[PDB]
Amino acid sequence: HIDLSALNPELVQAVQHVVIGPSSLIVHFNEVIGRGHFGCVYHGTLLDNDGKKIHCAVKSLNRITDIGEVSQFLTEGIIMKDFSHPNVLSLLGICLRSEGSPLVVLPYMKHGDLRNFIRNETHNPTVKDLIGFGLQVAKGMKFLASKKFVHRDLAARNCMLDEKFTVKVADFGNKTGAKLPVKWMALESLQTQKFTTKSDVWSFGVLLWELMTRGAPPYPDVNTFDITVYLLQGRRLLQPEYCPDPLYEVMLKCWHPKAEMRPSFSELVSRISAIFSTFIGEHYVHVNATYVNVK
Ligand SMILES: Nc1cc(Oc2ccc(NC(=O)NC(=O)Cc3ccc(F)cc3)cc2F)ccn1
Repeated sequence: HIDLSALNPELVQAVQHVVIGPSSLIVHFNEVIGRGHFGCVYHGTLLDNDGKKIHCAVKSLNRITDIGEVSQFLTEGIIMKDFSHPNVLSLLGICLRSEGSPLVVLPYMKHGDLRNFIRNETHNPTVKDLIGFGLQVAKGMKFLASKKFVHRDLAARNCMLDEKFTVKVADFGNKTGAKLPVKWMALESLQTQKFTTKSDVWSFGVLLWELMTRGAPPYPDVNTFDITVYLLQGRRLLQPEYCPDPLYEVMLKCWHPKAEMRPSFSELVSRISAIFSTFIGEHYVHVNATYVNVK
C-alpha cells in the first residue's frame, strides 16, 4: 500500500535486473545474528534450479514510516550491484513480496566480522595469518579505488570473514555526527569533513594496527572526539609487540601528513604481499594484557 513506482526512472529501475523470485529463497526469522540496531539480519536459503542451494544473511528495517530514510535502504544495498571482487561483500539479490518490509539479502559470512574473529581467544592466529587478512583488505580496497569508490569507514569491524577465511570488505549499513569514526579518520577529514581514497589509506593503516594487536581499540586513553589535538602534537599509534618492523613502516606511510605522499592501495598490495611471503607461520600473536577488557 505504498506508491513505490515513483522512486527513479532510469535511476532506480535497478532492483529489477537485481531482483529474484521468492520461489527459490526461504527465510528463517527466529534464529538471528544481526541486531546492532537496524537491519534485523536473519538467515535463509536460496535455490539455483534443481540442486544448488545456499545459506544467507537477510537484513531489513521499518515500513510505513514514510520513505525518506527508507529509500536510502534499497539504494544502499544496491550499491553492491557491481561489486564483483572476491575481497568485497556481494549482493545476492533483491526481493520484496507484496507485503514484506524492505528486505536485503547477502551471502552468509560464517566467521562474522574481522574484529570479533581476531579478539576471540579460542583462535590462534599467526603473524602471517594477520598480515594475510591485511593483504586481502588491501586487495578489495584496490578494486574499490579502481571504481573511484570512497569507502569512508574502513575498519576491522566492517570486514567480513567467510568459511575459507576470505575477508570481504563491507559496511554494516553526515559530516559532523558523533557517530563519526574519528579514530580511523585522517587529519584532513577531521578538519574538512571531506573524504577521498587517500583518506581510506590512512584508515587502512589503522586497520593493520587493529590486526596486529588482535582487535585492540585505537588510542584507548583518548576515548574522545578531540583526537585532532593529540595527532597534531606529533603522535601516531605505537608499534604492536607482534608487528614486524617493515609493516609498521607501511603504517607510518599510510599516516603521512600529506595525503598525496601516501601510498596507493595498489602500492600497499605490492608492499604487503612481499612482507607476507617472508613468513612461514611459526609466530603466534598473543593478546596484550593491558588491552584486555579495554573497549
Ligand atoms: N554472519 C553474517 C553477517 C552479515 O551481516 C551483514 C554485514 C554487512 C552488511 N552490509 C550491507 O548491507 N551492505 C554492504 O556492506 C554494502 C557495502 C559493500 C562494500 C563496501 F565497500 C561498502 C558497502 C549487511 C549484513 F547483513 C552478513 C553475512 N554474514
